[PDB]
Amino acid sequence: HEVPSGPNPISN
Repeated sequence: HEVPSGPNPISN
């Protein structure tokens, strides 16, 4: 996971 702020990268 890079930085799409979706598939629990950091935004989770």
